[PDB]
Amino acid sequence: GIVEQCCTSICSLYQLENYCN
Amino acid sequence: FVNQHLCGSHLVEALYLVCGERGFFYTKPT
Repeated sequence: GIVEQCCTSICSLYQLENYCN
Repeated sequence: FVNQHLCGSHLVEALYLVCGERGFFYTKPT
C-alpha cells in the first residue's frame, strides 16, 4: 500500500506505478 | 526519480506525476 512505502519509509517510481489506474 | 519520504499532498502529487494523467488508486483492491 502507498502509505507504508511512501509516508513511513522511502518509495520510488517502480513502487508508485503499482497504484496507477 | 526522487529518493525521499512523501506523505499527504506530497504522496498524491508524486503518485499523479508518476501516473502522468492516467489517474491513481492508493491501494487498488480487487
